[PDB]
Amino acid sequence: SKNEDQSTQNTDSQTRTISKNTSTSRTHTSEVHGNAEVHASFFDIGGSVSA
Amino acid sequence: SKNEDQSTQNTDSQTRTISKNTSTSRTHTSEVHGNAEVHASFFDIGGSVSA
Repeated sequence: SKNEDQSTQNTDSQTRTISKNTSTSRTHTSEVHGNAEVHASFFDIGGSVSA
Repeated sequence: SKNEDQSTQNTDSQTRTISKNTSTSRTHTSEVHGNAEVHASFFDIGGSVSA
């Protein structure tokens, strides 16, 4: 007779997790735009520079 | 008589987890715009190039 001791375990688990969260955020944005423009017509030519 | 030993376990667990978090972020944005334009009228036609 093999003197071996064996065991089986069954387990059930039901978990209810109720969670809260909150947040704020603060953004500070800078920006530097550029522009150039060359216009041309039959007899009218222009140019423009912007920032 | 079956020499088998069985056991049942019941367990209750209440966990209160209070969590803190903080953050910073730093964004650096570049941008290169383009533009072309063709205008046409009864007798007036123009064109424009921008960047």
